[PDB]
Amino acid sequence: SELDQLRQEAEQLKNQIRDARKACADATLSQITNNIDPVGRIQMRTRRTLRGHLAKIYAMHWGTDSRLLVSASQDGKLIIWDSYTTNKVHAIPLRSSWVMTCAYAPSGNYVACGGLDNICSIYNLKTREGNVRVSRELAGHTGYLSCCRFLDDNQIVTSSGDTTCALWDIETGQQTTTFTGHTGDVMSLSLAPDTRLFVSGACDASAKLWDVREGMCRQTFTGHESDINAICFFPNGNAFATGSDDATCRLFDLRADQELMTYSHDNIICGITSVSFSKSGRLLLAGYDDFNCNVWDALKADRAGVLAGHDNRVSCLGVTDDGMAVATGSWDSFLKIWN
Amino acid sequence: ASIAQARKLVEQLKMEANIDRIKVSKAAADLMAYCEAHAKEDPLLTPVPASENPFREKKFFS
Amino acid sequence: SKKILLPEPSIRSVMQKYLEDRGEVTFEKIFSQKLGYLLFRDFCLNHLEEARPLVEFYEEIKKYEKLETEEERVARSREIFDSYIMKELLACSHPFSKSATEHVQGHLGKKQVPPDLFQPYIEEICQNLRGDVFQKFIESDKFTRFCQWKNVELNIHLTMNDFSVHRIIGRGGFGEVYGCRKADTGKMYAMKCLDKKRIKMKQGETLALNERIMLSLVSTGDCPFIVCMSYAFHTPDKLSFILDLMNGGDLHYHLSQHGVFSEADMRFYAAEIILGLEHMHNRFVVYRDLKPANILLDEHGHVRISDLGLACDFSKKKPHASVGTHGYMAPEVLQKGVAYDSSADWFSLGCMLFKLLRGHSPFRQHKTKDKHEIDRMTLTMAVELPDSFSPELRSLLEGLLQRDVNRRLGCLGRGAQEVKESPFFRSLDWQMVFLQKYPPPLIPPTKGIKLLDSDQELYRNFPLTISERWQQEVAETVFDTINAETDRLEARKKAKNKHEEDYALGKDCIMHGYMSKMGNPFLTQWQRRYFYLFPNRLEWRGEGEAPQSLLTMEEIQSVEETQIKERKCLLLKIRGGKQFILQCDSDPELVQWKKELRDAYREAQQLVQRVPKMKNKP
Ligand SMILES: CC1=C(C(=O)Nc2ccc3[nH]ncc3c2)[C@H](c2ccc(F)c(C(=O)NCc3nccc4ccccc34)c2)NC(=O)N1
Ligand SMILES: [Mg+2]
Repeated sequence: SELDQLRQEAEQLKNQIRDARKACADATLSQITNNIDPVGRIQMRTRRTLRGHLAKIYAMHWGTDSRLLVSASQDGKLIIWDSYTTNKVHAIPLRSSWVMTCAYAPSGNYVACGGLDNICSIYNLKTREGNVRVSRELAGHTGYLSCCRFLDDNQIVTSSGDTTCALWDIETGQQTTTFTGHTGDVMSLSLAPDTRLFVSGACDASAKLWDVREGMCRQTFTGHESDINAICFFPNGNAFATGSDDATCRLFDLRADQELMTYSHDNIICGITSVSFSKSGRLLLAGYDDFNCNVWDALKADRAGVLAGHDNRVSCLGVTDDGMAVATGSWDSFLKIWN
Repeated sequence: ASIAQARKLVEQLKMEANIDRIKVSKAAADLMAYCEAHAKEDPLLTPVPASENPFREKKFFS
Repeated sequence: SKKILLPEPSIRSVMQKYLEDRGEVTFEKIFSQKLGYLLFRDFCLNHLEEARPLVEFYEEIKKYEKLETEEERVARSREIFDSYIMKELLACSHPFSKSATEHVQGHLGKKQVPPDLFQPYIEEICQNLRGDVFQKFIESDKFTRFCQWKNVELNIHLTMNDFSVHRIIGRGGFGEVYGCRKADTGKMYAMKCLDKKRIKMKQGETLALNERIMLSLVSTGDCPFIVCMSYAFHTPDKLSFILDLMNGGDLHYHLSQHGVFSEADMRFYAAEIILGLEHMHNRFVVYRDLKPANILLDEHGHVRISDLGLACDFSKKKPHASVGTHGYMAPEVLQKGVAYDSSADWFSLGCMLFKLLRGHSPFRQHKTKDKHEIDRMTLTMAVELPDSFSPELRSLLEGLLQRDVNRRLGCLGRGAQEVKESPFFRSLDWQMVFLQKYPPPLIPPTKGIKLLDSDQELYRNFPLTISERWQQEVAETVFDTINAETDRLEARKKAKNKHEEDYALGKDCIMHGYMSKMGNPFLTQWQRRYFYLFPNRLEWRGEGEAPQSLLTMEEIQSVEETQIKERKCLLLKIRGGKQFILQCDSDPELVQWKKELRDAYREAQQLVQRVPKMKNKP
């Protein structure tokens, strides 16, 4: 019958695609880097604290100027902070309480946010009277907005519990492209640096690679045992790390189409919530659910450092485009900055 | 359930199968490469002292 | 202290949900309440030119139904027609069905003006006022004022301390009645105080709990001829009724002082009493105790029926028991297992009236103080009547004192209407009887018993307020005044903040309003904060500050009603064994916050649970 051949074919295609990869497994990344010098211990200290959110922090994002960032909280607000000075440039009260994500358009001029409202809302940062108007409410998704990132001031890519991601013309609020493919709520997404690709991690325990302009999935990496809460590109654009509920991080190379390295220990059982590389990509920072960020050596995979500080889950983090600092939000209602 | 679904999936898997892969060792090498090439310009790795670091003991900002 | 203070308009957020919860915000429900009507009316006439003329008309129509004559009517009906129907037809802004408009036009030119001439118009005005005009009224702040008065009403708890009590003006086995002013609004009332102790010792818990239920049945409708109830309440030793004030004393006393009454004088009392019965009888209540001591005078001489302890409700099951005063009870009353309805009062009306003409009950002869003597004389003996009586007076008494129900005037299928058209009353015009226009004939001037909490349960659902009464009491005294004084006290503060921005707008806020959380109980610390309930969090603030604290729905484990200083509070149990307590400024606030916080956290907790990023992972 018709399906049973198509099911037959998909099975014997996955088997084929498995072997294609096993054919490139001549070496481990571990072997290949067995020769280089450790990074030693990385001690980072808390240069700033950002207090102001009245409840859990769920997400944050640096402005490209490595100075400003936006946070989003259970307290139904976006704050934009001057990280240098702890100065709330804007508090922004939202229209739904249930926010989950936020983004800072690379230009400085808009921020976006969204959550269980199922809408991405663009806030304009200086209008006529330099007030903070809402500019659009990109409605179209049929599930909670889980992450979103601006390409520029006119386009934005979102991800959702409706198992899809999507591309939007901000100007007309049009859902330009949609990326079906995932079979589980989509959780984090990350834009390639050239911005013609992006990856997404989801609850089906897979990450996918997508072509912005073609609207198709190029590749699918698997092998996490559980939900994938977060994801981030290696700065060169060829590999990305994912963090899972299964207590590991994993580096995947695009070009070898596979996993390269697993970051984990027996001591660690708590799930991962966010990831980000340092500038050179040598350091993989991951936020865990035991209130620590662990710092990892990407190339060797030994735990090089810990950013202990917060008293509850670390919900989110990021490194600044210039490489100076790491930000970290938590359920304890603070952000903290670290060199 | 649906015929056109099974079809679209297979087309995907074909797409995914026909890409040019590369030896793990090559890609791994290329990463390590990048990581050296820029360890010079990465403040979390090579500690750049307080004068250039906007956070440490500073207070002079726009 | 002792006058009414209205809550602040902030109260609108809370009450409006409290009422929406009860289908209480219809046009239909608000229009039918005195205070509602009043506020609604202000709105239309003064604030909304689109509907002014619609109500003006409604009222000009209203007054026309009170007009006494057909020459006063045809005169008015032209003016009304000319002024509110006609002129609008000529400019084509008369939005009413032509079946309604010609139903009127037809009768005017054919000179037939019953008081129900404009009845299809009322109807249609109400259709026009419902919903759309009604909408702008909810949005209007007259509806703010409505919620304010409504909050007061729904928070009425009375004690003996809300009235100044005066002279004792009533006595019975089980308590006494005092006259009194209600400080609140200045109104004079009677206060009946039954003592529970005297009740238990004499076993009369039923025959007192009854008196209340009965007063409920009757006290709507504003009867000029019954002693009605505006409130009941209690304290531990006493039950208490607030009743219409009658300080003329009863007929049983006035009989002795005046001696017998003429027919003409007696006619008056009988007239009022009838109407009094009528009212009761339409509400399916037999009085039963009807006699001179149960009829009181006011200061002017007009009378009313009082003490409805023996009155019962035949609306469901008719009575068979021999319960009334010996000498006035009918035949069918006397024989046990023999049922009876309203029929019974008419016989007693009979006997009572003999008594006002004659000195004694018809059956109480030989000064007999023995009961079984009358028992039997009433059932057996047909009744003989002084030939000093006029014959139409006979015609009446004969009809009333019929031992056969099927032959008794009052009982023959039209209730009271028959009695009124006895030839004894041919000289009277009952519209005038009912407006009390006829001049009245007479114008006046130890225990060792214990009380178990098993007995306070007996008197549990006793406290009561008749809303229609309260709103009237208010309407006719302080309502206009208090609205003014408030209008000023609010207009100060709004003009003055010029802090204007409103924090709940533009958001997903469920509800907001005042409450006082508890700090350190040992310091009787209650901070009074403004709260905002959002679907996931409960924020609150003090002054000159947006909310700087909060409590999240997901950390709340249970919400319970708990008394602290017997002053009922909300106790929230928090996740980390912690506790959070709130006192709100009125019964209905509590009820609503308890509902909404309960619904809020129940949902949020269940929704969060289904989101990986927000859910917990034990
Ligand atoms: C009309 C009336 C009485 C009376 O005066 N009642 C009264 C009521 C309303 C008023 N408004 N303004 C004045 C005024 C007066 C008086 C009276 C005044 C106060 C009382 F407590 C009782 C009384 O207790 N009656 C007996 C009784 N009352 C209630 C429940 C009972 C239950 C069992 C047995 C007897 C019961 C009786 N004696 C009486 O024969 N009839
Ligand atoms: Mg009987």
